[PDB]
Amino acid sequence: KLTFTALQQRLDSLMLRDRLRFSRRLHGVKKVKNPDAQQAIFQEMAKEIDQAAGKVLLREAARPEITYPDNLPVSQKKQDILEAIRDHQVVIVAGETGSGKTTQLPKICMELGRGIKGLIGHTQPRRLAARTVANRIAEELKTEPGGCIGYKVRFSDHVSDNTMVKLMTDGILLAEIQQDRLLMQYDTIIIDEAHERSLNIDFLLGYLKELLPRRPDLKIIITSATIDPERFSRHFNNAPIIEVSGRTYPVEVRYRPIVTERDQLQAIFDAVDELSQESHGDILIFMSGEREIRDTADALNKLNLRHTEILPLYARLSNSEQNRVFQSHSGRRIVLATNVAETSLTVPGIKYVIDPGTARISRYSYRTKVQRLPIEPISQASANQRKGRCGRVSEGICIRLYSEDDFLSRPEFTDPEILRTNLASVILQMTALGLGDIAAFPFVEAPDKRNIQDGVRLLEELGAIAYKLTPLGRQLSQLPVDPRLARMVLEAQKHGCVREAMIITSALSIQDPRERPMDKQQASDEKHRRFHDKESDFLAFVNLWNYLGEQQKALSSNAFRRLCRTDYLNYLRVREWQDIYTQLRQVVKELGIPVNSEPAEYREIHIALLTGLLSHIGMKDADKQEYTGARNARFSIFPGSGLFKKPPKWVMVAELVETSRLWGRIAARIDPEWVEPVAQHLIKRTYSEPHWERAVMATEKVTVYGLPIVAARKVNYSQIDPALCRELFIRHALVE
Repeated sequence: KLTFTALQQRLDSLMLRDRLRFSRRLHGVKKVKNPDAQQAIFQEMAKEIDQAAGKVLLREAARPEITYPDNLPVSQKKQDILEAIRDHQVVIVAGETGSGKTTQLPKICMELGRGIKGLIGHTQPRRLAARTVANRIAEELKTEPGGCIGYKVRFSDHVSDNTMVKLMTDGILLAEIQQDRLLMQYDTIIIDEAHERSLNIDFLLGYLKELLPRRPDLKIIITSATIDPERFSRHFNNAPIIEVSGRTYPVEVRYRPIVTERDQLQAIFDAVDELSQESHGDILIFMSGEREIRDTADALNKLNLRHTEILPLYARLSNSEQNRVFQSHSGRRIVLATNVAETSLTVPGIKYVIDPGTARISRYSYRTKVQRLPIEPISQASANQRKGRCGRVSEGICIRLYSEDDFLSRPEFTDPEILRTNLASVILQMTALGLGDIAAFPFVEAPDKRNIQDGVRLLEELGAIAYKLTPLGRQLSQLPVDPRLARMVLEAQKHGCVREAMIITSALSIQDPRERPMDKQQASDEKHRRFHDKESDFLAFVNLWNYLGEQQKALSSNAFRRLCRTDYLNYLRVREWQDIYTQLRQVVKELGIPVNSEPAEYREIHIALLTGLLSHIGMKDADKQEYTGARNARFSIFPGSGLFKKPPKWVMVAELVETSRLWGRIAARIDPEWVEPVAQHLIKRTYSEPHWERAVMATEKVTVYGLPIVAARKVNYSQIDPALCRELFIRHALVE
């Protein structure tokens, strides 16, 4: 015979994912009335459970022989770590450079008996990094891709049933929460490179803590660089931290700071020449954007240096191209990369690095209430990670294109991305992943609660949204820019002005490329006046863009930088502009949105913009002076705006900034009739003074955040109040 309880024990020896389905089936047998049928269904279930328990034994028998490296970088602490993991649910393993933590910790778990009933999940910030770690561990254990080591880098990829160790990015593990909130597929979860503290890492660290009581079988550990490993231990109730001494051989630091003919890449050039005098070792150059990488790879190729291969490492590269970065390379290789190179996976034989000390960093402007991508000086922690890529027995040199006092003036750490992102994006994204309510989320670092209600409001103004995510909210969270700007891009689909909108919203995401220095004020101002538009500051963005692309075709790359210096345009930000515009154009086309070919008209582009700035409308006084904005707030146009001298009745501004007073930056003239269709979710209709006219007519007043887009329009009042119009109609129709 078979009993209900008898088969529950068989479940405790199953893979976790298979337990729930059998559990639901066993309970359903309680309905069956015929006892012969119950035992009949029990026997078949027991034969199905036997196969499932056979899968565990098969996986447990196919465990390979675990080997640890001869170099003993962490292998001495490997004996120490196996003691740490087995005893505590949460262990934090701090490391430095290529200590071998990333590749041995799944092995350490596998040897501890883990990975059998659940998967050993291991996250990485980048698709490439995750794929190489898997290939790294698979060869060390002599395992082919179908074997016990796999990786998943695209949400539509899958791994074999023989997989014992799964490697993915953070975004994938988040995507998997949606369809597996208990995360039953894993019995171990390794979070790598947690020192970066992006949104996906913080979302994952918060959610795992929320999950840990519901999953006492789950053991999780957090690998990181030595950047404040203590805070993670405070996040969980208690958490033992282990510090691994990464053996780094000495690196020499040379500070080479720089202060109309000079080239921007000239500092870069002289630094590689300096390194050339020392040796022909491989050089790694960290840079800001992909176009800057292109512009440098082109300039280093025109130099025709001796026996040197210039390898620009973009994200768009094929996997066949990234494998080339690890090839034998007979001659010298100069690798040009961005922060992607700051990840644990390194180019094998790098001897020197060149660090401009600057990086494009997502940060919310409290002053102008927008999320921007400013280029700014990296932190000491980031800079020491860049220099840490010289790690090798051979002596290496790091050249820092800035003064030593500069490096010591910079802040010690980079702000975690949660503390420099506007909450609307934070809300919009955890809503899209199902992370729930923000306040109840156990953030490792909490945001500011005052901005929580201000984020909800903006998502509500933007039609993006506890709460639910409208379909355009889903589209909104797939866009790299600020939600206000993201909304304009989507609306441009309807008006056929997507090119213009992608130009403008990428332009408004960066610090203005149009420089104005004190010595050259009249000349820079004269130059910028070429693109100004009569009725829209925004059109100056489209004018300059069409021009910079016109000369980019006509001129060589060298003569282009020369033009920037001549036309007073910060070259670095002109390149960031194109970089963002392109990254924007990729997500846009991943969605069904077309991109135009003909210039859109003034009304078509500005209605699209308007959907993002509905709270930024204003109407002018009759005193020929100030404006009235949302919520009875008043402001004035920023001097230097194209509209400043002929301000219109209805204005639309990109920025409300309060210094001496509240000013409006980047203005454009609108027609208040445009506001009505894109405002249905916010308008407040008001009626007054109904009268019988030869039905009953009333006067309608429409307001958005208190402003009168429709002052008074005669309408038929029969729908708004049936009773009154019925009464009045009877008297007049009879008297008629």
